[PDB]
Amino acid sequence: MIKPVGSDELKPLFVYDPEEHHKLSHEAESLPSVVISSQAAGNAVMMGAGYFSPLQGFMNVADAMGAAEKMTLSDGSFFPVPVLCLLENTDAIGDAKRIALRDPNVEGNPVLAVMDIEAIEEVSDEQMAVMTDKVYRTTDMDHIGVKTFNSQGRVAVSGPIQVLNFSYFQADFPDTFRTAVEIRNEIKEHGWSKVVAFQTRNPMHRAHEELCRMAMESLDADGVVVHMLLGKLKKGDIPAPVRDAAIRTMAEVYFPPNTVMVTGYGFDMLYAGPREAVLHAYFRQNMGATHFIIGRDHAGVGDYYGAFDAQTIFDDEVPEGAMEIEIFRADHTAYSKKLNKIVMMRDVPDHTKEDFVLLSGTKVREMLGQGIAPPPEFSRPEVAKILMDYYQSINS
Amino acid sequence: MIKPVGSDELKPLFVYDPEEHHKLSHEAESLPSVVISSQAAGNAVMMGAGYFSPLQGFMNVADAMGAAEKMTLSDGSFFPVPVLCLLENTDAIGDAKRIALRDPNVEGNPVLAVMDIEAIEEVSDEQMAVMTDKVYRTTDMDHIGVKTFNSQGRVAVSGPIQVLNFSYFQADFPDTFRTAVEIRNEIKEHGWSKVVAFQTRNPMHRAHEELCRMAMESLDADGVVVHMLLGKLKKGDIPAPVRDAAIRTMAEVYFPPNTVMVTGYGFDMLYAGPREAVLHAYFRQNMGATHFIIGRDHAGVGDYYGAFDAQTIFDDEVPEGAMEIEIFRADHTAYSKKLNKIVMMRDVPDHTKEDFVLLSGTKVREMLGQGIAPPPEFSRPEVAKILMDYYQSINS
Ligand SMILES: [Br-]
Ligand SMILES: [Br-]
Ligand SMILES: [Br-]
Ligand SMILES: [Br-]
Ligand SMILES: [Br-]
Ligand SMILES: [Br-]
Ligand SMILES: [Br-]
Ligand SMILES: [Br-]
Ligand SMILES: [Br-]
Ligand SMILES: [Br-]
Ligand SMILES: [Br-]
Ligand SMILES: [Br-]
Ligand SMILES: [Br-]
Ligand SMILES: [Br-]
Ligand SMILES: [Br-]
Ligand SMILES: [Br-]
Repeated sequence: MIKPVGSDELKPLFVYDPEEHHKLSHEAESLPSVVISSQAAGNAVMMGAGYFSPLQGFMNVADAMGAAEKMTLSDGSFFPVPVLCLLENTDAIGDAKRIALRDPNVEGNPVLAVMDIEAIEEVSDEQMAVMTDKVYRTTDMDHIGVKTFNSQGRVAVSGPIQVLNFSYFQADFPDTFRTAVEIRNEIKEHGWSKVVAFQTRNPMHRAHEELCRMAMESLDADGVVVHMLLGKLKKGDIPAPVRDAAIRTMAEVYFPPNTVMVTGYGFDMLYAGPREAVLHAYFRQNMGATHFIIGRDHAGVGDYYGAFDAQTIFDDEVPEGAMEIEIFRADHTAYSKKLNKIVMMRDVPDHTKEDFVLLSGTKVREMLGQGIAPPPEFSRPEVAKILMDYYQSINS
Repeated sequence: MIKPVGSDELKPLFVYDPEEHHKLSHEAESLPSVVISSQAAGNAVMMGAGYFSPLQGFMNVADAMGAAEKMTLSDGSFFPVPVLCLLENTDAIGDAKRIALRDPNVEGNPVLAVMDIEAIEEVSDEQMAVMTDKVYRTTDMDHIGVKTFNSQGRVAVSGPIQVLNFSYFQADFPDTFRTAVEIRNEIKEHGWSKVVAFQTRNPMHRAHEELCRMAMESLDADGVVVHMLLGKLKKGDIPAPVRDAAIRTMAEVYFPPNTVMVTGYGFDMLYAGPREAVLHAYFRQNMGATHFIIGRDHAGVGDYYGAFDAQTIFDDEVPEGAMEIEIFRADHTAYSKKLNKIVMMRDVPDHTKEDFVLLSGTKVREMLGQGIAPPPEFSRPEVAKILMDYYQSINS
């Protein structure tokens, strides 16, 4: 199968041996502890699940600066963004060098990981500014990711960690959450070799369903892994049970036998656009995908990034040979009146404007919300049923 | 796909809606609570995961007696064994009717479920005796399952429950544990229709590998679900990481593409032989299997059960039309010298004794433990490597 990034085998930090796991959980409860930031917690879950292989724990400032400035760590390995554990201070742990990291996102603040501290460093303004500007391509505090990065304090605690659980990401979504280790196992169980990954948080209307099918056909891929970013419900969001059902129904009814897996992972989105797209490729390679779809304004927010910047970063900023996964560059889809099917407009240079009909995901959901079925070119009835059954229970 | 037992859709008791899940977890921490038995905890996990669908919670004595005497509940539905929550007393909860059930198997005794108590009953000796004799077919306290059943107290607390997590079964085995809901989803993702399930706790040597392949061929099944019983490590047991690796390697190297899923579930084994075999068929139907393998002395212990009693119970004790799943009746395998392959001896009535070569799973493991490779007819090198690499790390 495709190799992991930077090693031959994945190096997850979750304690898979049950005896050692119980031992550590027991020791952890007696250790000095600190509640880390939601960002640091998601970083730990990704390392515990194998997504950030082969990282062994939280980076010191030299490695974080290297990831930010050159996507290169102090050992010369490739990694695209800093993976830090920033705190306001170290009051909570004083001089202890072995501590428990507690989860800010689960009531009671349970232990999430055990850490051996190798250094405690104060990040300077200059350094924080380089890490912010290089990753987010702006230092504007109105960019939510920039604000989040800069609202955790300046004390960087670095060293190796062992992870005890996958926070609320597995607890709340037991059927969807997967480690990179298990997605590789499932890809093999399916007998797939080339596999294209697609990230989504929204239910998939026909447009993204067709994008996945087009990419699978043009790449001659054996299957698609829909890899949902799992997280806390925000105002206006569609509840996961509904979103999950909508995507599973699309897979079950419209995809050929043995071509789609529906899964999820836990991390806090950076909204960093291009650099986050490189991170997305990195952990999709670790989970076993040979190809990853990146469309317009991938992982973006606001007006900070150019439409195709998250594709071109792979041509002009990612070091040569960094990864083995390939990018499938997507673009807007539409119904072609000439071909009577959904296409990416860029793939049919002979068409005219009047030859296409477009309906955005946003407009589709707006109609669904009013109990109106969009045209079949844009909405599958079985999927629409699920979403309208939901919307009518709250919009009536 | 095959329907669930007793309903058209599964009715798991896990709280899948995250908002309601957080609400209940929060309420639970303020409720009067009690640490239930390991048996009651496993019963709750099975109900939370959909395996015991459509049960809505713990049975009262009338339903438990009906399951024991006639595999039939007070509403006429089929269920083969009592699903009780027995306590020594109700001191811990007094007169509260809404309580939290805490887990005896996770340090700290975290909340596992919330329960609305509908009745509290004292089970009489006569009733305990009928439930023991009918399920275990012995009242001998030297039968470990009989002892366990009779060592939880006599106060039966009944009523509906909502389940908050899957105990240590998911926490310790995040990649293997599955709910019945997700195994159905994965079976569909694989595009399988007929599916044969096989339970094991031991790594699978060539004998059981070949049994699964024979059953898949004779049933024209699309795939096999290896469904491991997950649990705490006991003296002499092979650690799960090793066992899991041995089985995944067998699947990856020796099974055809897209024909095997490796999964697990959490429950405490009853060692009830025949009646437990009926329970195994019940929850395998709920997870989506159309066929379940039952070999000699399935789920037995000691000398309590006849070799094929766990097969014949389906002919003479299980009510007509109870379930839709079918049983694949297995028997001893051996290498046939005449056919130069592994066969079930019962399938080739023309052979003589000298025509077979047998090597038990126990003898295979004994050799592996000494660093000796059994013959290829009994041991796959890649699987043996995994097990010998393990044994040499502890037997040298
Ligand atoms: Br690996
Ligand atoms: Br944060
Ligand atoms: Br889920
Ligand atoms: Br290939
Ligand atoms: Br997304
Ligand atoms: Br949600
Ligand atoms: Br796009
Ligand atoms: Br839709
Ligand atoms: Br169902
Ligand atoms: Br027990
Ligand atoms: Br696991
Ligand atoms: Br069929
Ligand atoms: Br077993
Ligand atoms: Br173990
Ligand atoms: Br057998
Ligand atoms: Br073996």
